[PDB]
Amino acid sequence: CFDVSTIDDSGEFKIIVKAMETLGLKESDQNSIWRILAAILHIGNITFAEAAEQRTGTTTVKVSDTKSLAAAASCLKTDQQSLSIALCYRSISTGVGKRCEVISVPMDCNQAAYSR
Amino acid sequence: CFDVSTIDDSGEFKIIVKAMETLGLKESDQNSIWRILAAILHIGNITFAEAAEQRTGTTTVKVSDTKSLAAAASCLKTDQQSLSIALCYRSISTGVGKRCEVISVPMDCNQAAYSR
Amino acid sequence: DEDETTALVCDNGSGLVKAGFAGDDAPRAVFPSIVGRPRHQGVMVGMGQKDSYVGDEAQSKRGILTLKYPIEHGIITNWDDMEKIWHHTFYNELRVAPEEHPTLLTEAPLNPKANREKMTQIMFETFNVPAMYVAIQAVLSLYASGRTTGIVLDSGDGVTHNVPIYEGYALPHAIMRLDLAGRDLTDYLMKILTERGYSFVTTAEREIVRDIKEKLCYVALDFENEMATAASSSSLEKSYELPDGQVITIGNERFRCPETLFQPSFIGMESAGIHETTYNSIMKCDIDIRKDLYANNVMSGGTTMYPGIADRMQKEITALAPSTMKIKIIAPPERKYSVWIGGSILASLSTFQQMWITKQEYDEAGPSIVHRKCF
Amino acid sequence: ARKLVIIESDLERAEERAELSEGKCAELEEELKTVTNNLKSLEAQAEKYSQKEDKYEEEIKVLSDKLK
Amino acid sequence: ARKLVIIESDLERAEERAELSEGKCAELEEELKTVTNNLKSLEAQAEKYSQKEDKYEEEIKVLSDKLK
Amino acid sequence: AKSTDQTFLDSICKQFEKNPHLQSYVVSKDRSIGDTCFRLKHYAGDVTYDVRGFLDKNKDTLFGDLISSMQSSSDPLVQGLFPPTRPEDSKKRPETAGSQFRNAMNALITTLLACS
Ligand SMILES: Nc1ncnc2c1ncn2[C@@H]1O[C@H](COP(=O)(O)OP(=O)(O)O)[C@@H](O)[C@H]1O
Ligand SMILES: [Ca+2]
Repeated sequence: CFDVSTIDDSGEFKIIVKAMETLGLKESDQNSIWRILAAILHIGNITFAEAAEQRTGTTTVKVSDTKSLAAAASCLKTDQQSLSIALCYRSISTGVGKRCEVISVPMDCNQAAYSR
Repeated sequence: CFDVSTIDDSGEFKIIVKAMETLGLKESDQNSIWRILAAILHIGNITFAEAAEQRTGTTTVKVSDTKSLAAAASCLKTDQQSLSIALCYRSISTGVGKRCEVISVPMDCNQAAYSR
Repeated sequence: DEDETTALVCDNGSGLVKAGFAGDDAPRAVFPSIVGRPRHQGVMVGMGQKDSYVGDEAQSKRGILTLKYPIEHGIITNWDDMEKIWHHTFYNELRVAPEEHPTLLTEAPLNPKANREKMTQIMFETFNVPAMYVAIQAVLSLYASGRTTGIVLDSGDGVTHNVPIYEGYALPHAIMRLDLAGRDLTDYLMKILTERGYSFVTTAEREIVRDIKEKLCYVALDFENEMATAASSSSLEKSYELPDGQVITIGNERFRCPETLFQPSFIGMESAGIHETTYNSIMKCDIDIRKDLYANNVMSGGTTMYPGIADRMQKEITALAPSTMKIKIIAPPERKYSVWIGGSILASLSTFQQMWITKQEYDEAGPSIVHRKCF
Repeated sequence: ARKLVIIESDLERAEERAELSEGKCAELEEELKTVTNNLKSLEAQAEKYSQKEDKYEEEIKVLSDKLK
Repeated sequence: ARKLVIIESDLERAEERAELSEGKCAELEEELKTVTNNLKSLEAQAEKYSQKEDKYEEEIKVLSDKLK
Repeated sequence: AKSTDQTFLDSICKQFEKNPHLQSYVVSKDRSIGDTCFRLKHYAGDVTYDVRGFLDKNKDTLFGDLISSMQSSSDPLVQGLFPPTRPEDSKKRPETAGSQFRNAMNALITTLLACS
């Protein structure tokens, strides 16, 4: 669902803004807060177009909608490439001396959506 | 019987048409309704020319007048062949997983005309 | 409620457990009568194994299972496991409790007296069942098929019954019980397969025989004439790529095992074919009661579904038998489920009340209420 | 550094050719599943028809004898 | 240099699965044509068997009448 | 990972249904209990639950590999979501967030039973 019959969000905002300023959250601070949520929204526009690389059972993960995927990495201010390689492919090798990453291999979609 | 001495259907039609339009059944809708009855009429021109395949007691069902039989399947917009195989020969095998049809064998005429 | 009471229709044997919802025509819920353990040890922790695996759940994953068979055509090796077989019927498939609706079962004629009370005790004196009954196998198919005057030979998988019922029940007998159907053929194939480097030993794969059987196996029109025809590789050899990984061009393996039916000599019994015993049972009846029997023969069961079963009977009988009336064999569309078509009937009838057993009726006559009411 | 750019040019080519093949391969397998289903279906009917004519000719042979 | 190996290795995996898929896909495509031809052939025979047993049907019937 | 919700539900009915305050459709002969549902007695009232989610919903486990990529961010906002390692909540770190829930509520009662 999205819309609620009892709550009026559109008309409540400008009323909340006064309450936002009551505490001490000026527009300057408001904008800073909206970015955090925008980051979450950018993550929300990121799913996995079930990569059909594998032919039968298991399956890899590939992002056809790069527009949405790039939008997140753009606002997260991180390497889009490393982000896709590090997440889609988990790294493990922490021998006290403290890790050597990148070694991995793709996994099913359920686990991908789960880790997501 | 067919004709009635007290009722005049031929002269009543054009009078009913006005009543048909009174509610909201325009000619466009009228034609759509006549098809449903036409389907029933096509079923009405379908009997079973007692197939003389069996030599004595029991008997199968075969349609010599394919013209009439085809007319129905034509307006019903279904496979004439499957229609003859599925009806003349009943299917049963619904094991929850939900059925595997086609297994059957012919039956007497009385049951055929009854199921009809 | 209102105009709805809901009555279950069940018919168990040695091959399938046929069941449905209420007032149905054909069996809805069906599953193999199996219940084994884990020879393997369940991973034990990746589930405290238990559930022998049953229903369309055990047959799906056989291999691992140690399938044990309780009901070998009549005799029950053990009644303790039966409790966990009926725990799958009403609950898993039907999704209804036995403490709500009546129940209907089948009766194999001439069944051990101890079995009557044993079965009834499992319901009434444990799992509350308001009302139930155990109708007699064959008689049901008679009415559904629409026959008044017939000689019924109902044979699904368990045992063979030559029931000349065509007007009434409980007369001298003219009925027989033979352990030569279905599962008997399933065990015979593996025996002869050994002559061609094939050996389906245990039960798990023994079930596969049944699968391969009902898709090619047939009965020779005439073994003697088809012997010279064996030279031809068109009507005999039939390729069958086993869905596991093996090609078996069965040719003379299809009509060798079913031959056991007409030839009990292949299983060590003086008993003759099913067309000799037919004479044996008919001759013990009235003399002016035969002419109508030959006129109409009722052949029901899955054994009559095999290609080349009805035509052969019209060849051997006419040879040495009264030759005056028309000879005709009746084989309904689905002559196997003919029992369930008639089983659903009696369950949906109201006159059926003056026959079944009611909750209170049991306590009024004790455990002998069964043989006091039915017979 | 230059070789790192060249090696990528050949990677995308093999990925597409494999995906394009898998797309048709799956379609052919699905088609085969449908054809093989009707194949054995027609074979069953063909065997049945063959069984019918055999019984017919046998009965007809008898009718001819009785007719004479 | 290490990144190069990673991508270069992927090229080997991509090239391997491509030639393997295309190889089997081509074999499958060719097989479908053979199976399809067999379907059309068997279907034709079944049609001839169906129309034949239907001819014996009207034949065994008229003979039964003449016999009566 | 393979023991789905359904398998876990089975571990409850067998291990228990003997200890007070629990029922189902198998042990308790009552049609009111669906085959895909189970009964659970509270301090008084009775409630029937569904087994949808359970595992993946409760687990919420996120190990380094995926987190590490975010912790090493230069942006003050992103790294802000990952404070300088355990703020007054250290103990051991890796052991799912579902089990961590129990710990959060247990730490709550512990400080409730030490005051007036
Ligand atoms: N079309 C068929 N042709 C030959 N055998 C069949 C066919 N359909 C079912 N069967 C067989 O019939 C048997 C089941 O018949 P059924 O009457 O239900 O037995 P039971 O009542 O003894 O459990 C199984 O061995 C099955 O393989
Ligand atoms: Ca039967």
